[PDB]
Amino acid sequence: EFVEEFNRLKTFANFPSGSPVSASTLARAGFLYTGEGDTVRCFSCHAAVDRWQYGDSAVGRHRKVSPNCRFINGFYL
Amino acid sequence: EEFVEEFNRLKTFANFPSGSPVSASTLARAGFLYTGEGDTVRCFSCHAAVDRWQYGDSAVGRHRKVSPNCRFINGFYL
Ligand SMILES: O=C(Nc1cccc(C(=O)Nc2ccc(S(=O)(=O)O)c3cc(S(=O)(=O)O)cc(S(=O)(=O)O)c23)c1)Nc1cccc(C(=O)Nc2ccc(S(=O)(=O)O)c3cc(S(=O)(=O)O)cc(S(=O)(=O)O)c23)c1
Ligand SMILES: [Zn+2]
Ligand SMILES: [Zn+2]
Repeated sequence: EFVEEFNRLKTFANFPSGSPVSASTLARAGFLYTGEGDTVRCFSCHAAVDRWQYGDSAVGRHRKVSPNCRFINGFYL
Repeated sequence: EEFVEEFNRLKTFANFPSGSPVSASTLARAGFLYTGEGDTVRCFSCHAAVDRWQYGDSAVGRHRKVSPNCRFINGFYL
């Protein structure tokens, strides 16, 4: 369902174009856009991450908050 | 586990940045433990990791945003 990158990238309507991390990178890192600020939420682990700066790795920050996430550990590949 | 008591979460805040916009007691009261890196904290219940704290932040408000279904935040611990 949200296993498809493309469907996750559909949730990034109205995501801020100002953000230093693109919607594309985020969706590839397993995230959906919450529709509030730059807060994104993983479709698998349901954990969220916010406050993106220049140079963040979306995958890195995702591993940091949920090192045991199925997405991040390659369950869906 | 043992981190249900606020005082036990407060004990994990050794070496927390003195300059933090949000104090250790505010964070421990919001359910958080200090991971020992930067200003990164982690809820004992829902495992949400939060960092980059700024003036204006509510520790509980940010907690709820990242994990609206967190057991701790919804009073599951009496
Ligand atoms: O836990 C969560 N998430 C979580 C938790 C609580 C609430 C919410 C929440 O708010 N949910 C929702 C919000 C919004 C929406 S939405 O707005 O609707 O879109 C939701 C929609 C739906 S729906 O399905 O689409 O309807 C469903 C949910 S929901 O999640 O179902 O409710 C939603 C989310 N994820 C997770 C998953 C997998 C692995 C890990 C992981 O890595 N854990 C760990 C990390 C680090 C450490 S560390 O301390 O060692 O570093 C860990 C230590 C230990 S320890 O050694 O045992 O102490 C144990 C773990 S453990 O967890 O691995 O056991 C650790 C974490
Ligand atoms: Zn995840
Ligand atoms: Zn929590």
